[PDB]
Amino acid sequence: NKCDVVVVGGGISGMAAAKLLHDSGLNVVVLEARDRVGGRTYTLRNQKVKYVDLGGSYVGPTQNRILRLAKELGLETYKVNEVERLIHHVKGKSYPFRGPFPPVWNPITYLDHNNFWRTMDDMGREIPSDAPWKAPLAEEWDNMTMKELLDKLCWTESAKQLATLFVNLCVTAETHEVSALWFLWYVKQCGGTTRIISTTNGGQERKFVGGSGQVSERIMDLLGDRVKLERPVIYIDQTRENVLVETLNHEMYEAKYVISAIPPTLGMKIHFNPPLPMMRNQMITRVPLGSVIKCIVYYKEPFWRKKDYCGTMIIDGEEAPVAYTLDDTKPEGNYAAIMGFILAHKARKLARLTKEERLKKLCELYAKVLGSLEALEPVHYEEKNWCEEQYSGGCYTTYFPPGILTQYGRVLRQPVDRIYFAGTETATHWSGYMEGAVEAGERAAREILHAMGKIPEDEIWQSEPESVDVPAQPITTTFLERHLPSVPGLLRLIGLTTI
Amino acid sequence: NKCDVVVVGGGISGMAAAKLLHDSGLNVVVLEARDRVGGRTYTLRNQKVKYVDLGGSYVGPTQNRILRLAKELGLETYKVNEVERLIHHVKGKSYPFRGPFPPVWNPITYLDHNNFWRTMDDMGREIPSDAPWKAPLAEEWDNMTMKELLDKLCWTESAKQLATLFVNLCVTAETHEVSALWFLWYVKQCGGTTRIISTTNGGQERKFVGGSGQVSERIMDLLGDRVKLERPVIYIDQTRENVLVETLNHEMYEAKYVISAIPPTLGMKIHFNPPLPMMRNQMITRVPLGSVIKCIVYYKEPFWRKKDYCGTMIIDGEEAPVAYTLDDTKPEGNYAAIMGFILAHKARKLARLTKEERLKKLCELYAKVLGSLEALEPVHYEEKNWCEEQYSGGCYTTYFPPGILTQYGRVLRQPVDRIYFAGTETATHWSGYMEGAVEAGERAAREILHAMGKIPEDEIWQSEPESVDVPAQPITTTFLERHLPSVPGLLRLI
Ligand SMILES: *[C]C1=C([C])[C]=C2C(=[C]1)N([C][C]([O])[C]([O])[C]([O])[C]OP([O])(=O)OP([O])(=O)O[C][C]1O[C](N3[C]=NC4=C3N=[C]N=C4[N])[C]([O])[C]1[O])C1=NC(=O)[N]C(=O)C1=N2/[C]=[C]/[C]=[N+](\[C])[C]1[C][C]C2=C(OC(=O)N([C])[C][C])[C]=[C][C]=C12
Ligand SMILES: *[C]C1=C([C])[C]=C2C(=[C]1)N([C][C]([O])[C]([O])[C]([O])[C]OP([O])(=O)OP([O])(=O)O[C][C]1O[C](N3[C]=NC4=C3N=[C]N=C4[N])[C]([O])[C]1[O])C1=NC(=O)[N]C(=O)C1=N2/[C]=[C]/[C]=[N+](\[C])[C]1[C][C]C2=C(OC(=O)N([C])[C][C])[C]=[C][C]=C12
Repeated sequence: NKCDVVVVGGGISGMAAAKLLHDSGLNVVVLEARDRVGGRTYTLRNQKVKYVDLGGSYVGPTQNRILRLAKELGLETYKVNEVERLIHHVKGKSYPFRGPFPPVWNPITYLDHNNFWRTMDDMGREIPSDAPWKAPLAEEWDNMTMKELLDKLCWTESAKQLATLFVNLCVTAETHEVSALWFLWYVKQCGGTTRIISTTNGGQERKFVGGSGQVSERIMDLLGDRVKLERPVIYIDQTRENVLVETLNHEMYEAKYVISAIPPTLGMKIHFNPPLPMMRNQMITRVPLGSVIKCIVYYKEPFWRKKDYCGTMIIDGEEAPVAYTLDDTKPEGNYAAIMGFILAHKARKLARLTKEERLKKLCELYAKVLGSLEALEPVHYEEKNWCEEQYSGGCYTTYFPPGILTQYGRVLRQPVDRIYFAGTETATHWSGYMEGAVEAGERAAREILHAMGKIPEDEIWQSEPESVDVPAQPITTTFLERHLPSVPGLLRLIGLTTI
Repeated sequence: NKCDVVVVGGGISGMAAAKLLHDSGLNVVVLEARDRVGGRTYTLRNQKVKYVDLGGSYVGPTQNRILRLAKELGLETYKVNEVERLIHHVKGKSYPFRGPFPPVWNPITYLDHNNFWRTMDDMGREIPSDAPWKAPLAEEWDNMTMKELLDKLCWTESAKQLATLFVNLCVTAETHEVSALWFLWYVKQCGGTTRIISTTNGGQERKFVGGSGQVSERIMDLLGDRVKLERPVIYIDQTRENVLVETLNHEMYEAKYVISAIPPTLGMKIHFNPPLPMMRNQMITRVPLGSVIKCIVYYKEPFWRKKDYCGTMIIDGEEAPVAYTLDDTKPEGNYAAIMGFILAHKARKLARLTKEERLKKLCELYAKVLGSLEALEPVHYEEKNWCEEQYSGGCYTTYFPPGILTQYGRVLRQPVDRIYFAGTETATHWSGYMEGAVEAGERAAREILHAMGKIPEDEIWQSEPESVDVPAQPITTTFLERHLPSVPGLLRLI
């Protein structure tokens, strides 16, 4: 019933917000729609897998907030396997490699690939993390899809195909679905292309021992009966002295402030009194989440390692159900597994099949890519199609179609009277990730502490000390990477010498 | 409590559905979120205006369903004033004209304009009204915005600027916001460019005497206590023998079937048990409504008529708050008024101002365009910003961003167990309009009648006889319009 702050949503962001407020001495209640906490994180446990992350899983250097929170809760990380060679599978053939970027030998194609990644980062540098709409060319870039940008930038099909896969994998959406400004912001606010795509030294370096679901679970353990499961929020009334929050199961909660820690669009599931301001009212109808099925195929042994493959496959082409895999074997070396994502339109297309049919297609793909008949002998399979989730809307996160971020972006974390906004979508560093969830939850919590006069304004946004356990190597470039011309750049250089 | 069919939403679509089912002998309940019916239609009455449509207003030839429904309810139409000249205001100057399309004199620009409109219709002919995702080039066209298409098609800035205005005015969204496939479908399913843009012999020919809100009001009068106002639906449970529908004010309704007659995205405001199928679950997060403020400035007299202007203004350019106006004077010739739309990003931008500040900006614009100081002396002002509406989401209708229609379009009117889908967005002829609202409401109603075994399958979709009061003249083209080359076509010929 009565409390200081109601947190709507018991994902990492809501739980981090609730914990901070609780630790500060406030009376908090977490209202969670599902019969579980964790939201877009979910760790399944059974005898066949021991544990497996079916939602958010990877953490890495520069994600210091999630690392710190998890460490405080008694959790540990381990390194995702990248000892052996990665595979880039292109036009029906596998090309093993090392280093984060799939290499190319053709001089023209090399210039094009180099320029593509470089340009993503160049453009990113013009985009403020906390205000992408303030980029000098914000409107121009927001009024273009990533498809248009790639069409302009990539002078080879090779680069365009890899760039497309990059977009699909990064934001679980098609290149034509998303704003170029938003996508460029998204990559930049994770630290750029190298950081976001890397396993070693990047976002995919690590996983939590026992699963990421433990973060939300262990905060629930700390909060006890303050977390209310199967309490979907249906109504928020701010017309009176205290804010009134009603749930579907007919309960009423009364608070001084509210934190909305749900995906922006899921705000639509709540009826507001008074109505939301016009800009937020429309914003929450313009911000869908991506489409993905996370699939884990289990094997007797990590047989790929014997062939000097680490388990990473970057698989181009329409025919492949999965465009990206990582070794998901336990740190102990047992429960051998390959994790793969079925992305964007393929998540829609292949959802029509049965679980067994998807398993078959994945095994046959992996057998081809790994050149290994052993891939046809799975021992177990788990999957989760996040498109079906009423209380997520999709995964990994919210994307912005062309035109939306410049028109509505400033609304995202603007308080509405006594409602403050958390959720990974409102983060400024690793938004879209568990890291961003922590940043946004704690920031929203501190906004309320400031509103209550408990902390000064300069304490709302707080820096995070670098993890001692997961130190971050700087992102470096070579002289040639910095200065080699683009394809059109080379052509202009030819034109001038000829004239 | 217990009934045959619960209709969620008391707009024209929900009301038309409820009326049909009621007339067939079923017990219907309409659950309406607001304290009024009509939804995206709203007629305000006061002494200063008598009545004024602040939402949907225009009807015209080929919209036979809304015309028939309104006639049955005892309503009449009158003709929007287009006796005198229209105005196209371009680069700070007014150019009066007659006919539906704003003309150009430069030969290259003429070819470009002619080709633009022609190409819109050419492309539309390949798009099935009832299945746009089945167009031969559906994916190619859906993966492009209208901005991209216009950049390809328009070889002159003149044509691109007019085409952009056309898009903004048609779908209250920016060219870069919307799918090319969806936009081309939208125009085609209204009968093409000429039909959609025309006052005389087109969508803007007429208004209802006394306001369009009377359609929903008069059906509410018929249904009596079956219409429940201030009953926002929050929960639908289909796990049991009868469907259970719960409202925000704590009431529970039990029915054999449900019609969802709300904008697709507003389905998000309802918690579903069991959860919606994946495709609908995501679809309803991908389909926003446009942005518009409808503004009506009142004057002592329709002074523009004295200068041989009808009141229609097509106003190019960023500076102009309003890109399009029509004479909104009563058929009797009193309550002289100009109706203007503030469109898309301008609705967002100018909402920051006060009502008085917007009035000043509109009056100064109209004075410039009409070349009349009289425009600076308004006697009254009414406006409505539809962006602020929790239970509409915007106006006029739902638009589809790139990639959405092909991936999710088939989901729109696919039943979910015992829930059937009405609402103008699900129509196949004048979707987006009051006409489409009627089509979809009656179709959804008949789906349920068929499910109950009361009518055969071939009766679900029903043709509509042409209105005797508002007959449609055919759309014609000239030989030169059909065969004159595009700009690139002329260049290839050279
Ligand atoms: C789903 C998912 C998946 C499948 C995956 C993933 C993910 C996801 N992610 C994301 C995460 O998870 C997120 O972010 C988080 O979790 C969020 O949180 P928050 O904010 O808190 O939210 P949520 O969870 O949702 O919560 C909410 C809550 O609430 C509730 N509700 C609702 N409604 C309501 C409620 N309540 C009451 N009432 C009402 N009304 C619900 O229920 C809930 O609970 C992630 N993340 C991280 O961190 N990590 C990871 O891993 C993840 N994942 C993924 C990712 C991937 N990635 C990374 C990828 C891989 C690779 C890559 C790349 O690379 C490349 O490209 N290459 C290599 C080529 C060259 C890049 C990029 C990307 C990537
Ligand atoms: C808003 C608006 C405005 C402002 C305007 C307009 C409109 C609108 N429109 C549309 C209409 O209105 C619609 O469609 C209808 O109404 C719809 O219906 P429905 O479907 O039924 O829906 P609604 O109404 O929304 O209803 C629903 C209901 O539900 C409820 N809810 C919600 N949620 C809920 C509920 N309940 C319970 N629960 C829950 N949860 C609500 O509340 C409601 O009630 C229109 N239409 C028509 O027809 N007409 C008109 O006029 C209109 N408007 C407009 C238009 C415009 N236009 C046409 C334009 C002008 C000119 C043009 C052109 O031309 C050109 O371009 N040029 C000349 C240049 C060269 C073209 C095109 C367009 C145009």
